Amino acid sequence: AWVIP
Amino acid sequence: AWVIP
Amino acid sequence: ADSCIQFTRHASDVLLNLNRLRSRDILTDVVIVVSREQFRAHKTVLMACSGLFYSIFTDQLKCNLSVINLDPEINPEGFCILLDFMYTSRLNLREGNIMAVMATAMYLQMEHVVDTCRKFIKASE
Amino acid sequence: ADSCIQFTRHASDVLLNLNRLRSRDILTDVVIVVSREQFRAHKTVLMACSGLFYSIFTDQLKCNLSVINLDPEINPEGFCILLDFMYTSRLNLREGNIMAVMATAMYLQMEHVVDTCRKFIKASE
Ligand SMILES: Cn1c(=O)cc(NC(C)(C)c2ncccn2)c2cc(Nc3ccnc(Cl)c3C#N)ccc21
Ligand SMILES: Cn1c(=O)cc(NC(C)(C)c2ncccn2)c2cc(Nc3ccnc(Cl)c3C#N)ccc21
Ligand SMILES: [Cl-]
Ligand SMILES: [Cl-]
Repeated sequence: AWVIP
Repeated sequence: AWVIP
Repeated sequence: ADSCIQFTRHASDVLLNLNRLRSRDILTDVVIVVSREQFRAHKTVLMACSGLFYSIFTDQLKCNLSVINLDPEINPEGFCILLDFMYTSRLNLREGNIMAVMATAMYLQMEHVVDTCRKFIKASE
Repeated sequence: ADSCIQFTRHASDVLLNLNRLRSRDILTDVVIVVSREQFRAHKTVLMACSGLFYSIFTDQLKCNLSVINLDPEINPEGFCILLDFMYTSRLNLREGNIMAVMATAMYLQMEHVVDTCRKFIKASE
């Protein structure tokens, strides 16, 4: 996996 | 885009 | 073949178009009912994203149904958030919805979403 | 919402499952005929990958057809290579098939594939 898009 | 996978 | 070349953005470009088809109600083939709230979708996208929908739409009788009713304990907002995730890769996880999102993901059989919810809850304890 | 988190591999994981459904002939809803060679597929994936199929399946009459016949000049191997690309992001471009792949991509209205074919041909001149 998860990221800040 | 294009790459060698 | 082992000599293929690959277009990095292709899968994301396909998913964007599947969400545009959903927003315009183009070739949607099922209505999911959650406590009298109705959500239109494509069976193939639901199956590709959920262990529960994969089992439902591979059944010889249920594959032909145009309406599927979920358990009355399922929260409509939690379902809406997960349906948006299926079609975009983006999950709207907030303090006020995390418990409902986790319970819905457990029911729908989406393992990585359940694990991420558990980690976010453990960090606030 | 602006507070979303994103799962990097989600779009690729969805596309892999759509190709598994195609390989097992699950919920396929159209046959594409190319010079008497038949290819089973999902209308939503075809529309998401091609300007030609997007126009065909948004038409009020053609959206309901279960069989679509392509122009007799279209090469079946060229079509097969592009159908595999739609479902995997991998394009099997070889010296012996590049001319057929480019002509098929022009017909199907897949711009970036046409451009890549043109660049590969220009490099060998
Ligand atoms: C349990 N589960 C999951 O956690 C998650 C499933 N799908 C997503 C895309 C959310 C995922 N897969 C892997 C890693 C991360 N995320 C999921 C999908 C299915 N369907 C299929 C499985 C096998 N083969 C076919 Cl053809 C389909 C289809 N359509 C089933 C279970 C899933
Ligand atoms: C011309 N063309 C293209 O070169 C390529 C199209 N699709 C792919 C995924 C191959 C692409 N898009 C962008 C960059 C690279 N590759 C393509 C797809 C469509 N369909 C839609 C367009 C707009 N909105 C909706 Cl809902 C759909 C659907 N389904 C049309 C034309 C395309
Ligand atoms: Cl029904
Ligand atoms: Cl027909």
